[PDB]
Amino acid sequence: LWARIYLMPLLQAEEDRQTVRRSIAQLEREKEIMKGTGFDVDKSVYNDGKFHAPALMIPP
Amino acid sequence: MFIGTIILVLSFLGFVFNRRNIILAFICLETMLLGINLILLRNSVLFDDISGSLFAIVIIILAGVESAIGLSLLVSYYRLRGVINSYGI
Amino acid sequence: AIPFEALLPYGIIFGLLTAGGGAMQVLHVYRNGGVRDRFAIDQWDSQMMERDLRLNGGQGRKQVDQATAPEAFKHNHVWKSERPLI
Amino acid sequence: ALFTSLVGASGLGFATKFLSNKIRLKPAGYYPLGYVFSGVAWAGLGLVLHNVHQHSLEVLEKKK
Amino acid sequence: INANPGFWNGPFRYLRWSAHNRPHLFFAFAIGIAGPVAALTLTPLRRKYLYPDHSPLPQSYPLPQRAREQLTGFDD
Amino acid sequence: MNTFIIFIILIPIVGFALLAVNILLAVYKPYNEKLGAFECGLTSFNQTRLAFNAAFILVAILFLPFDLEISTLLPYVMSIYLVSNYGFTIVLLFLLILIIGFVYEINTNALKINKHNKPNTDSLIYKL
Amino acid sequence: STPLVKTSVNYSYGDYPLIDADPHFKRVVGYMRPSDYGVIGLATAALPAGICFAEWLDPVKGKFARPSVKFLRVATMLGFAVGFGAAYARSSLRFFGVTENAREYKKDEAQMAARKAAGLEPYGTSSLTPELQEIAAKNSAHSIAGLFIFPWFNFVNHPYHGRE
Amino acid sequence: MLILAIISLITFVSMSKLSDNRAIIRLINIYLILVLVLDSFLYLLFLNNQTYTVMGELLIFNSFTFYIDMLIYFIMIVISSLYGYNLYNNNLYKTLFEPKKELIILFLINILGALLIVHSNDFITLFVAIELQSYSIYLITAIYNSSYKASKASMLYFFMGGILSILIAYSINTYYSVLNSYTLHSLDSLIINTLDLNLILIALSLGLLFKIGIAPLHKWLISIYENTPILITIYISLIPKISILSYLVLSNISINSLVISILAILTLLVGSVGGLLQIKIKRLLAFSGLTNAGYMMLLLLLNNNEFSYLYYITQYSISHLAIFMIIIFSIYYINYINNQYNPIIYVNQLKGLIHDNAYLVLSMAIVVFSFIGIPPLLGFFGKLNILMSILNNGYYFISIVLIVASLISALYYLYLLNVSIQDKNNILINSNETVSSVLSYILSSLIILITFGFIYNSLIIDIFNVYFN
Amino acid sequence: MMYLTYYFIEITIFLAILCTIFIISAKNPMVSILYMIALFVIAAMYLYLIGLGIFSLLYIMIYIGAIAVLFLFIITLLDINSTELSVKSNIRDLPLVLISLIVLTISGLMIYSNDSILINKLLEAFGNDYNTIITQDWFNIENTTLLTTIGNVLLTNNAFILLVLAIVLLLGIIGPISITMKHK
Amino acid sequence: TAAGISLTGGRNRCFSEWQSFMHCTAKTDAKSRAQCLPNFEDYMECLHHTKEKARLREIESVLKQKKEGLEAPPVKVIPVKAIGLV
Ligand SMILES: CCCCC/C=C/C/C=C\CCCCCCCC(=O)O[C@H](COC(=O)CCCCCCCCCCCCCCC)COP(=O)([O-])OCC[N+](C)(C)C
Repeated sequence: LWARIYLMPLLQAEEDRQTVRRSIAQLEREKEIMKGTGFDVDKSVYNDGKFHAPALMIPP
Repeated sequence: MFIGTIILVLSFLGFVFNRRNIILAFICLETMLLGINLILLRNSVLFDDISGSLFAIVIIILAGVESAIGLSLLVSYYRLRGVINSYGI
Repeated sequence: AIPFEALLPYGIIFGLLTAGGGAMQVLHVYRNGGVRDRFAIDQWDSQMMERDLRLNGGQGRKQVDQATAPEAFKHNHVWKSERPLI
Repeated sequence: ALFTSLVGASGLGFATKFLSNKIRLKPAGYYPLGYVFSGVAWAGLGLVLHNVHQHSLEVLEKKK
Repeated sequence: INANPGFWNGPFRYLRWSAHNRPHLFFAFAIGIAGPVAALTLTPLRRKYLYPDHSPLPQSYPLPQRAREQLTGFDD
Repeated sequence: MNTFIIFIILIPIVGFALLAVNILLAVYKPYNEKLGAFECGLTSFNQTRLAFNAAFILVAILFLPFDLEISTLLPYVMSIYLVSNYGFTIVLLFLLILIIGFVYEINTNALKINKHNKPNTDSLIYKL
Repeated sequence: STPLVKTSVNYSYGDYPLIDADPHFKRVVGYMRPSDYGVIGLATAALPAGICFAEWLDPVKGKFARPSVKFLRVATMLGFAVGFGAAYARSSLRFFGVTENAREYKKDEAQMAARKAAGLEPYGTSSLTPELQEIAAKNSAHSIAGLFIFPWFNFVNHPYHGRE
Repeated sequence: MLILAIISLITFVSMSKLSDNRAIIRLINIYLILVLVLDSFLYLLFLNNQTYTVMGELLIFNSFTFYIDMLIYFIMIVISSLYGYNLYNNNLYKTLFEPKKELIILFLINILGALLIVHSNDFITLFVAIELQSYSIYLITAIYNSSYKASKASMLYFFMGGILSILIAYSINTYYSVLNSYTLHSLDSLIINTLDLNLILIALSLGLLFKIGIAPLHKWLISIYENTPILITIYISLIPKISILSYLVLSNISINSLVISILAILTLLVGSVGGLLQIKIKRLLAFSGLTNAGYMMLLLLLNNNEFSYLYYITQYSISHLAIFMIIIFSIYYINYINNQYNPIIYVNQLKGLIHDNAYLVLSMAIVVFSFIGIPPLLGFFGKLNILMSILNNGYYFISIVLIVASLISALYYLYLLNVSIQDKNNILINSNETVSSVLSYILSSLIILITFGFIYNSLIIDIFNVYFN
Repeated sequence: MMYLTYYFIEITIFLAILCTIFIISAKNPMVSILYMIALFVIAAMYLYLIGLGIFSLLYIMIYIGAIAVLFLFIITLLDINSTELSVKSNIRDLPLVLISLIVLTISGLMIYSNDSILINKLLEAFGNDYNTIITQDWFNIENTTLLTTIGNVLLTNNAFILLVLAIVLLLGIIGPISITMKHK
Repeated sequence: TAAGISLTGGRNRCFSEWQSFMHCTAKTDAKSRAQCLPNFEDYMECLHHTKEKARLREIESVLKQKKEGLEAPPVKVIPVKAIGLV
């Protein structure tokens, strides 16, 4: 258990880096699909200001 | 939640419009409980919440005890009559 | 005396189970690329093995102990797309 | 008054004993010790009620 | 011949009768009650003389109960 | 497609193959006397369902509560360290409650089939 | 012995100061007054006395007969149980400050001061983790309210006693 | 205390012979009385309406629940007296009223289920308690298994109660699927405004309410009441009704519900009118129970219902016990015993009861006029409190329907007294055997409560103001 | 693969519909019990598919291994009469069956929504046209599965529920004995 | 109570929104309680993703109504065997 505790921060840092990268990427993709239309792609569906990685993608 | 809902509705209709035998009524009860548990467990997975699964476990234990008591009641009813009519109740 | 004809079927059973198990061990090791099997692996181990696949080029359970990751490790991250549980 | 409450509750007990004698098709004074026992028991209940009510009034007054 | 002498008439004679004539029940009961009684009466003795209880294992990341220090190193 | 799923599919296939071989290779010549139920070489009359003893019912009915009792201990043995001393006390209380029911079953002689006919023990008395 | 959750401090359950919001079983018994033991004895006597008096009023078999010793013994055991329950509840209510508790308040002050002099935790050391201590406290706190239904006691040394 | 009694009773009864039954019941009777008088002081905990969550928020204890628990204890004491004490010592009464070996255990387990329903703070607690009470009640209905009617009734109970238990479970799981919660405590005014829970909460309410037999699902329970042994009927038509209604009163999940309003109206109409052509005593009393259930159903439409509900349920329980006891007492004076489970069946068998036992008929008159609502009997004050509550909240049409139902049900209440005060040709001269002292005293105490309880009305309100405000 | 393996859930649903119909239409009630066993295997399949294989095994252990066994035991010992499904007996139900089917199914799909408008309430039911994104983190260092967590909450947070369940099982013993055994 | 406990004994998927809403309800009173409407909204959003599904419906409707090409770093689906290949 202590071995896993000492590894937790680096693994979570790598995963957080990926979470940021892919969330910003999806925002850019969606705003490019919605260019030319009257819809805000940056507006969160939540009311708090906090970062919210997407759930729920369009099936690929 | 589709499979649980369909199972529950069809089991209820089978119980209500049963005009054939009493065992069908027992079975429809058991399967209505199964459908309810299925709906609950899917919601438990989608919330990642142990409360639904805890309730489902309790439902299983209570269905066992209810089955035992219902069949004891049926046997006590049989003891005086020696047969179950297709209206046996 | 010890009746050996009465032991012959027990010997057949013992030999069959022994040889089948030895063959199974060899097949498992060969499937693993030269190491013993992993057993009783939890969610942590599962994620670690997926990360290993990302680092070693998809070579199963191959290990690399170099301090710095290759470039492709930045862009071969996988998320899973799960169908709606209806 | 506490004394009046005890008399009234004991009278309730006396009425209970009388009605139980009558329902058993017995004379009013059939087992007269039962009147004493019934009166004492119902007086005890009346006393408990009186004390609880007095405490309730005390509490209502102390929040002022 | 042999018959139940009644527990409440005499405790030790009834216990002897049970051990002789109902061993399955008698020793099932003895084994069953041995446990909790031993727990209550023996675990403190084990703690005092044999060894104390072990230190708890971590269950999650142990978060410091403090403010963030300013630190230095491995910077961009 | 791991070995588990392949093995589980394979077993019924082999059963069905043996059945098919038997159907394909054995002769099949039913006739009335062969089709009779075998009861020691004779024939018996069709009868109303036998009257059965209550212990027969009771074993099967009481299986379910005892089975549920036993199976309810699975969460405990899978969580024993996590709940250690508090849960140990709780599981002891749960077991003791179920043992009271076992005691009831044992003392009522609920699964004993009593031989209805017993030797007569009355004295022989003569009015002289 | 550090609490994981915030508790109320010196909350008023009644007209008297709070001593202990979830007193330990050992303390509830140890703080019992002679009047509580009189209650235990009264119930122990009352149940078999009640069974005999009921026999006298309306005999089970027409002719009066003293109840056998098996029923007197069971009545004595159950009467002790009711008496102990009532005595436990009376002592507990003194710990909540619902009834008069001056003697108990003084005795608790002295006991806590002595333990502090000795360096011990005021409510003892537990063999449970703090999370299990919290769950135990939330199972036992105010459980005496359910005395009609079920018995539940505080057997855990936890820190959640509602004091400063 | 209750759990302890159940454990001890299972052991003791297991080691006891069938002839000890009544003795055992007597023991438990006195035990319950002791718990009522030595543990009563715990009421102090609830001074100023202090509420306690208990058992990791699974249970809720307040003054309302404490009172309901005391009432259920009192009812259990009264009903267990009817099994522990012989009315008469002759052979016929031994045959009529003999307690089964396991009946007392089933009663105590059912009481546990009821008390757990009352105190339920979480839906898992509610469902476990509901199934405990339901299973116990099926077994209580079946335990007289020499009777054809009782065994058939037990089967009908099992199946209808199972369907309604399924409805309750489905309601709870839909609530969970919407809120990820199992407690009503998570409901706030903001949540109620934001979400539509009405369909879920009314489904739960209906699942609970059909289990005590409101209209239009009344006939099955009335059949069960008719076809059980009379000493079983006294228990099974009261305890579930109290437990379920008390839970719904304390939960307040149907305030100003249109559906509950319509079903309450239908229940009052069906209960009053459908009692009119009844000729069997137990069917008449079952329709009376239906009408009084409708009265109490009205209180599920408003907040601050506690005083009127507690008053009504208390006086109704007292009157229900009294009328069943009077019917039991009248068995000795009838010409024709219909069978060993229901010795008296038809109202007409009470004809001329006044010439055999005048004071029994006086007791009947008091109880009947209390059911009708004549002051200053307790029934009048129960109905008055209910009217105050509903008119304070604007339920005008329902108040008129309540008045009409009261008038209509008075006819079948007066039927009993009417036949009971007519003339009969062969009247009683003397009899050597007296009815039991214990049961006669209990019946008389109930009559005296119904008659003179109003004297304590203002004192009761004063205490209520400090324990429920 | 993909085509079959994507619609495994839908296949379980279709099989469940068929199995329920077969339960109700069976000539022999023993055959009805067997179709009930089939429905329970299908339910175990669904539970495995949504990630709850432990509940699959528990359902197989308890509902087939115990409850269905008791069902068969009882129908074997007891004399049951049954009539067959027929137009003369059952076509009279078809109108009510159809109305009840539509009303109950629609309402059972609508009870889940939070939209004010009824048509939107029903429409949300068929509104999962999207995939859930499964993501990783590293905060769980223990090997805690569903069974372990159930044990943890049932024995500590909800211990009272376990003890009450013990009473319910006590009832499941005492009651059957009370009404199936004749004392003395 | 088991509220807030996930399938693995930690915090469930929507615990954070629920805890912030509970902080809100604890600080306000019945008259002020409506001030907590956004928090509760967020909680329900996490539970059911209704607004997210609506927004995806809008984006997908506009996507399927376009013949012009898309020039942005895309998403690529791979077999589980091809995790880490190349
Ligand atoms: C020495 C121990 C004896 C105690 C045993 C009690 C057993 C209860 C058994 C049956 C219930 C009968 C009615 C209970 C009386 C309510 C008391 C109360 O005032 O009710 C209030 C709440 O008012 C309500 O909601 C409305 C109640 C509606 C009552 C309707 C009937 C009125 C007619 C009764 C006339 C009184 C007869 C007196 C005879 C002299 C709760 O009071 P509380 O919770 O603070 O407890 C009291 C303190 N106690 C525990 C020591 C007793």
